[PDB]
Amino acid sequence: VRLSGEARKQVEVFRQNLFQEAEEFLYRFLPQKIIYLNQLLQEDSLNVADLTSLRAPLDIPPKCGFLPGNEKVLSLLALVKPEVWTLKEKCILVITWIQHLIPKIEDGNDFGVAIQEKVLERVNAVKTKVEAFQTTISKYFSERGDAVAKASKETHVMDYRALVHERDEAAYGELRAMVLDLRAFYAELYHIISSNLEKIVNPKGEEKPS
Amino acid sequence: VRLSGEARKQVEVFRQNLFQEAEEFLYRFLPQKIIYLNQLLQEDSLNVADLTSLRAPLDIPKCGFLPGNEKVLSLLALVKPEVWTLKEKCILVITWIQHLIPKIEDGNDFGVAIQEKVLERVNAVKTKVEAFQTTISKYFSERGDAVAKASKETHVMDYRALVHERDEAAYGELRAMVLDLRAFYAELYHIISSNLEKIVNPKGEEKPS
Amino acid sequence: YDRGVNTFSPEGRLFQVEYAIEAIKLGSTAIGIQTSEGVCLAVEKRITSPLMEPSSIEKIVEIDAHIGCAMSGLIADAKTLIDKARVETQNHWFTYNETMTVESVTQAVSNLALQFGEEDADPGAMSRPFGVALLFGGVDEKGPQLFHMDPSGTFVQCDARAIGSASEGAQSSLQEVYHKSMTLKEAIKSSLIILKQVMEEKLNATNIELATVQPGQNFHMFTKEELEEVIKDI
Amino acid sequence: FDRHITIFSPEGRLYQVEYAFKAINQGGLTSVAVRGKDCAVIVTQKKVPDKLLDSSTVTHLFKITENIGCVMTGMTADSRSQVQRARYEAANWKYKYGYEIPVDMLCKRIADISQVYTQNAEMRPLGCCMILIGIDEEQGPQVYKCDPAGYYCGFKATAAGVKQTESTSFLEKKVKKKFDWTFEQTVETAITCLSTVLSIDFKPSEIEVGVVTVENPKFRILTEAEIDAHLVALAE
Amino acid sequence: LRVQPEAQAKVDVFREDLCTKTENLLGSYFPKKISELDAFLKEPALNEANLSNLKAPLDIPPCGPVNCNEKIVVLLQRLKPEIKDVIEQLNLVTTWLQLQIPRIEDGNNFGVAVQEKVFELMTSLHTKLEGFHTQISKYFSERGDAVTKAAKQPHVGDYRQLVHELDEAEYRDIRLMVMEIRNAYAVLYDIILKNFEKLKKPRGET
Amino acid sequence: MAMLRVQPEAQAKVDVFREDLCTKTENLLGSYFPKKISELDAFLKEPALNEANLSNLKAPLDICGPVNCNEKIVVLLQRLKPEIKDVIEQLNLVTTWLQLQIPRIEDGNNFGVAVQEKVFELMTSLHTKLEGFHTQISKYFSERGDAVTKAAKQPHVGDYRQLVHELDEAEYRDIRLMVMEIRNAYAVLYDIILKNFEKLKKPRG
Amino acid sequence: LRVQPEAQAKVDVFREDLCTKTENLLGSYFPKKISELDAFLKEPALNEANLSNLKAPLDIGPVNCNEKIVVLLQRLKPEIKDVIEQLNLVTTWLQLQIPRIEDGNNFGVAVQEKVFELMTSLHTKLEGFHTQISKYFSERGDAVTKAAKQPHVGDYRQLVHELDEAEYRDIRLMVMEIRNAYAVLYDIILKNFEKLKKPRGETKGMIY
Amino acid sequence: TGYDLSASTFSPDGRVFQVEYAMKAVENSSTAIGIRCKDGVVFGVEKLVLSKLYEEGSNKRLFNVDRHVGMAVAGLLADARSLADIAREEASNFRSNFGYNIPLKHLADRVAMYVHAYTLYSAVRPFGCSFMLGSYSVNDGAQLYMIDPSGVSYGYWGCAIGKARQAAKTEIEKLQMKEMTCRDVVKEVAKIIYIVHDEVKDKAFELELSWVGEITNGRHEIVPKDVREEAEKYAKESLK
Amino acid sequence: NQYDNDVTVWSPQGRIHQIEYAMEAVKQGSATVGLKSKTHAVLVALKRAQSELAAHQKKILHVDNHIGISIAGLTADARLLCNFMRQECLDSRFVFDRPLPVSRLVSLIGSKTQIPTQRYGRRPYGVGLLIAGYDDMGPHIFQTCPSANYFDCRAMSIGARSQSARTYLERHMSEFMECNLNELVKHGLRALRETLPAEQDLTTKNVSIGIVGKDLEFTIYDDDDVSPFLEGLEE
Repeated sequence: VRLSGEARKQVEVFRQNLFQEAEEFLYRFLPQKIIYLNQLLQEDSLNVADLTSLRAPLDIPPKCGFLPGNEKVLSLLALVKPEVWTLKEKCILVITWIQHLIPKIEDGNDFGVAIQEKVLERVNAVKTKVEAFQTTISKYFSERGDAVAKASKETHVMDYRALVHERDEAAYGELRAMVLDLRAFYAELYHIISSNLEKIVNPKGEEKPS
Repeated sequence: VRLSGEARKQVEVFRQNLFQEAEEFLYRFLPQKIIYLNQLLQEDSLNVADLTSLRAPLDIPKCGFLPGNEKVLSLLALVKPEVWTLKEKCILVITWIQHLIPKIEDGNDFGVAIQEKVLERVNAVKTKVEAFQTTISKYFSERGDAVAKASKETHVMDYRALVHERDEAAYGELRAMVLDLRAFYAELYHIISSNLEKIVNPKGEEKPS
Repeated sequence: YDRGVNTFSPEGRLFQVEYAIEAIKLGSTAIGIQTSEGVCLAVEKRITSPLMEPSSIEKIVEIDAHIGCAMSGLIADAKTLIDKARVETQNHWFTYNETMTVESVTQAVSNLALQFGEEDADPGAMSRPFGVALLFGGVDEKGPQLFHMDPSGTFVQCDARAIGSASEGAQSSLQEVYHKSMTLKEAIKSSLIILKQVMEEKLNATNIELATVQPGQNFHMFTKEELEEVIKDI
Repeated sequence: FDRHITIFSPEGRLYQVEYAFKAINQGGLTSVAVRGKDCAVIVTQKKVPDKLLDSSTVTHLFKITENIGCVMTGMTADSRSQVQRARYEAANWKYKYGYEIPVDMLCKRIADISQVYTQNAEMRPLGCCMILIGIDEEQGPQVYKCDPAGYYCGFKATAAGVKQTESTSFLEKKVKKKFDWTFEQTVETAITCLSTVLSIDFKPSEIEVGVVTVENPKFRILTEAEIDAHLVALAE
Repeated sequence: LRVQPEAQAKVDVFREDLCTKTENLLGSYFPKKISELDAFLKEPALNEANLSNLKAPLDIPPCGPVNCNEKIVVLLQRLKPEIKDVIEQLNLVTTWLQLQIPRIEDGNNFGVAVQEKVFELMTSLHTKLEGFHTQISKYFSERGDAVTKAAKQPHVGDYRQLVHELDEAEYRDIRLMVMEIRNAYAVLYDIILKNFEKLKKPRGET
Repeated sequence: MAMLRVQPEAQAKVDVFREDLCTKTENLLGSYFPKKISELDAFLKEPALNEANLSNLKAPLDICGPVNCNEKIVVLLQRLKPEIKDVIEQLNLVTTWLQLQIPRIEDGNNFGVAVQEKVFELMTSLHTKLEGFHTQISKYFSERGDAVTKAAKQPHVGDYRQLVHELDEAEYRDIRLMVMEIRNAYAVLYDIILKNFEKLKKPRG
Repeated sequence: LRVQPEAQAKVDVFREDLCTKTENLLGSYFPKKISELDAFLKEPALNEANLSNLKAPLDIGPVNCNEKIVVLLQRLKPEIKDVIEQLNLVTTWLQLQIPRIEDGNNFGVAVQEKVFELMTSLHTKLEGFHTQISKYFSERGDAVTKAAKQPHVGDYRQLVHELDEAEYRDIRLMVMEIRNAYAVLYDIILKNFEKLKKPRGETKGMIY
Repeated sequence: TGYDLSASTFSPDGRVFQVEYAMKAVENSSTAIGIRCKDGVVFGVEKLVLSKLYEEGSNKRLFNVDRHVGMAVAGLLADARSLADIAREEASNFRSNFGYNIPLKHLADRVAMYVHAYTLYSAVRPFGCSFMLGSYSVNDGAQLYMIDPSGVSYGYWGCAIGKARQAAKTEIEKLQMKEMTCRDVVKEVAKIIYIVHDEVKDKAFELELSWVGEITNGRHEIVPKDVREEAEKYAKESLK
Repeated sequence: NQYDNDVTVWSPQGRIHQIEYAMEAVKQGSATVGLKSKTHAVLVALKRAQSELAAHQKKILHVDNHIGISIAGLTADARLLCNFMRQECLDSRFVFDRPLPVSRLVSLIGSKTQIPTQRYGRRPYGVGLLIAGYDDMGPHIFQTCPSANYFDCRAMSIGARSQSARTYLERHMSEFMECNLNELVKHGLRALRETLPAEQDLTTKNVSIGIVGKDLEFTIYDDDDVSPFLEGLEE
């Protein structure tokens, strides 16, 4: 097509800038972000064994007392949720960094192509699990909206209105498993990329005596 | 297995009736129904160019009776029997081709693969015919629930504006269905007639063994 | 496996031969040198264990008094080619009573390399190309001559050509240091500097082998005397 | 896999050989032959697609030797190949045993050549069936038909082509009546066969009729002028 | 079986009429509509930078009747027959192509897969064209439900901006539908004109 | 260069249109898009998208007066509208231009047509994301008013205000990631075009 | 990229920690944990033959369910969360043992992927077990509410009695599913471990 | 299906696709025609001009097999040049054995044996060119046969091969070619090629004619430049 | 797809893709040009070096006194035909004591090229050959193809970026016949200008030529005599 002299050079500078920006991420920050969530999971807040006091007991006898959210779980996601969304932002640039290294398209010498495809496939697989958590993160907050409202509305059944507290113990047990995989996401994607850094950054022979 | 002489006759009469029906399907039913809908498309009933006058605006209130669209309700008397008929006839075609399946062999099976491709093309038509049955029951459910919803809501008028769109969308679909049904009659004709050699006789039985 | 040896690619390349030149990137780094005063060839032995004797393994052998050798990649593929190369070299003197020129040496090797084939031939024919990168130097009445050869089978007169794993950055480095009339001793200097830089192991008399050819001095294999001198005279 | 080359099918069939049987059938020409008491007649379909084509340049009746005629049905590519190979045999027979090759051994040697095509996977069967005629001093008229599979047997009345199924039925109807065998009246039976199947009434140039007799062991081709005489004048 | 020449004569004339229509439809009707749809995408009535006419100043008791947006519906008045034209005419092209499918036999039957790619796109086009009439319906329903919920909950002002967003969401969809209609005529006639040599003769000539 | 009677006059009309498709898109692919790539990456570095502290996004619910929409949410959506609107328009024009660049399909396996589908596969995945982005925009205010309505039904439930608070935090981060997909929409597509530009045609040989 | 003997080694320590856990789990935790569920299923509370007594009678406020069945749900719930934790630890360990991507000698990589795919069946089922338990609360709570809404139909009381047995039935199923989640997984790891932890590599060709 | 992957594999409909593709390869070749009459057999060939850089007479499609036998080819050119030497060595071995020129019926039959021999195996491929073999002798007269990729001999009063075929064959049927004489055949052969080829893809061409018959004294000979241009001027009357 | 495996398989359009890709490999390498007048013929070969340290490859192969050839394609594939072509020319003077005609040699070389094609297992020659020669009828320029086709040309340019070169040759073809040996080299070298980009154009180092003539046997020039041939010409 028609390639503008100024417009193309603006991208070529940004092609190298976003390429060097991910190198700073792939080298310094990934080994650091692996051990940050480790100290986050080793926090005794997520490691509490007894879930009886971890729930949010509702006072259900309308002037019935105001029922707030769970400040324990909300404080846990206050640390976890920004790291879940930040991880996805880090992977998108890696997806761009992988798609920026797509070699010149040819029929042969696809060995460097298959390496990048398998890595990009596993990054997209982890990215799917991250946004799947982000759905369940926002879903449980919608679960609390229907559970607390229906429990406070029905005063005849004295059991199920107490049984909605089991979702509080459910979210805590699932959160600890979600933050457990959240830590592995940096570790798994690092081992995949770092070990294969040989031909990923250079998926070309470019030795052709012909 | 073991069976009596009447058992073969009950099947043979079914084989003869379904064969004569399939023969009258291709050379009688199909050429008659192709021109039948073609006359309905050229008929001024389905040929109306103005879709704005075909709408049936209803008042928004001893409340007065609110009828449906006189045009759509009258044209569905043409559309609905043609949808049920084609579905019933394709089943007789699907079944009659299944009886033509030769004794299954593990080789030289391409004669069976031809019949398999024909069944898949008829199943694609049968699926679209079942979708037409939903469209017929859709206009009655969509217009019915909304007009009363537009009746109970006097604040929001644009419900009737969608009701005006149900009239135009129906007549657009009422003509599109019979246009596709006539196309289905034409598709079933060209596929069966050109493939009639391998449908009835998939295996020449030239095996010297 | 779902492909042939002679099958052409949509880009006009051979599947077989392309991987040949692709296979030689795992060989040992070696560099040839052509100087106005003679020809110099060096090769890395690449010994994988002290029990393995570096003296028995020889990647530079003497065909004629003028011509040396070089080896990379699979060693036995070169030995197969050098055997017939030494036979036709003596077949030259057996007829014309003279030493074979460096050009006629590569012409015989280029013919043996081009014969690669499978069907419509005898079982005594080589089916697949060699993974060796060849460097044939020598000095005759025409003067010093150094030729380069790859699995394709071509031979071209060149001052210096790098082979092996480091041939990528070495060949560009040999261009920069070598120029004009630079002689033998000055060539060994820049040779051992570039080789020691690219290889993992440090320079040693037993880790590499070096030999030169001169107009007045025929092919002379450097013993522990000459090898230990040039490594400390670098 | 078994449907491509020649290997044993799980049911015991050979698809490469059977697809050849459809290749003879693919040629679009129907051939019939009847063995009479004193004679053996061959009648095949002679097709002339364009008027620019010539008659004597395209013929389905070939001569293996003087006393043996040959007719071919299939893709003509395989037709000329067997006839040259058969003439390399029939002639070789006289160089060794010193007499005209019998129809028995000629069909046996040609079959053995075709049997190697099926046994050896390097080669392929040939897409033309061969019907060989002739006469011997003992069994009289001889009529054999060799398939590309290598099988051959004495056929009182044989047929080939697209109409072979309908042709065999009418050949049975004539023999079922114990039809009296005479020379020219049998020639009618082979011609009337193809005439009743296609419901055409062919022109003299649309058929090719060979003949062999006890009086004339040398193979002959019926003249198209004599064909017109026994088409129009005798349809009865 | 014994063929019926009366049934053959009827259907053959029917497809010859489709071939006669296809000639004037593709080589004439489409280019005249493409230039008309291209000028309609450039018309200020459709392409507009200032959406201020799409505002929904919710006034929320018996209240009063709430009408639809005049700029959208009048723009829909032209849009709906343009969608009706591309649905019906591409169905005629589909019917013509389904009748161009050759007979079945194994001799060199390849290259006909080009036809399979032709209606593979029109299959995806008919799916988008079906959702266009549905999206127009979803606008009147969702806008009416948001105003109804607004009348039920005057204390929630989120529905005021919600109806405003629905007004701009449908309007942006209106222009994107015309872009798909122009591309429906353009890409279809483009693919046919390129492949027409082997589309009319799938098996070539015997 | 043809046989049938198809009208050359209207054929010249669609030619000029297809010539306009070729000329304009070449200015879109190699000029407009790389100009937007520089504007999109800088639009991400703008404090509008990239911000560390989202505590400024709250749920001003009084649950009795009207409950309006969060200001910074509406402002950022109004800034997001021109971006999603433009990228859907541009990728639809390139899709048609790609169909025009697809040569006449006759026979054989050409390595050209193979990745031409992959280029279409890239835009196809982009179209699905963009249709979902616009779909989420209508769902933001739809579920917002429904959550406030449920708060009016049960004023004693504080989970609704917290849910609206947590949704606004997710709405912001989605918008930032939507533009990152809009940037990757032009960037990845513009790169692949520059990677192999010779594969889309087989002539001038 | 460069080499960072400190920060990059902290990642290797994280792998060596999981490798130390994996060997400690197989030799100590798993054999004991699998046996604890055996005695858990042999518990007489889960062996109850007659479920007609566990049906919770509804008074038609005086509304309650069977407390013994809820305790059985409270006993099984931690065991469901324990296997999910052990399932994620092995899934992470299998991913960190994946060598570099190469065309040749990739059979062992496919073996590690084959065992890795066997975990996907457990990821879905274990989450569906706990979600199904929480769904029983809404089904039994609404069945009583619908009976308390219209005081006519008596089938809702029979529906609760059915869901009382429906929970207990699925408990005994899940307990067997949890025990098979540890036991089968522990066998699969031992079936592919010893010499196939490093299937290829560390062998080479003596030359090149 | 994989049934077309080899010539040794038969189609389930009983066809050979590889040989059929060789006939389709001839359909890519330029149009060539030939006609026989009482005086002799007349040849013609359409010679396409790819570029001006070609010398006059280059890309010659007229091959001389033997003294009394000429040949014109349509298809892959090198496949014809390779078989041309095979036919020349074959006719040479005939005279070296039996001591006279091989007749056209004998030569076209032995060449067809070599053509069909390559269609039989899987280790070779059929010829991608269909050619015509003319001859003239006082013992026989004008004779014309045609060989195809399947290696079958077809005699023709007139015939056409190459890309455009059926259209040129019908034009030959519209006029009896046996009564006319070689002097008047080159007029019609030139007029047909002008009608056959129009300018769509290809740009320009030239007429390549060949003579065998009584006018050539029973020897294969190319058309002279003076008479060729004279017959073309008479053919330009239809163009103007 | 499945039709690209070998030469024997024909495409449904009647084309051998291996022969097609054989012509593609010729376009993958150095572009050579040659032309003939009524008297002298010149072969201009473009020598290319992989790097600056390595010297330029030899694109010219001396055949006989009256015959010479330039190679464009896969390098070593021409060595087999070289030693064969040289052996055939020697056998001509060994028996007939006469130089083999130029048109007769190429006809024999085209035969050896075509034989391995149809036979499965033998790779077709993937190098193009531009051969020139002189005889009693004057000089001749014969261009060949891996398909074994060979033509007769006044001037021909093959290889990569030969488009603009051929366009230059067509317009100036009328001069190529009437120019003398000096002007043949000039316009012959300026034709090589179009085969390379606008940065690196031509030098006497990387460009070698050869000529054959009436009384002049085929000779090869590289640098020394080529310097006055190039200089003195406007481009």
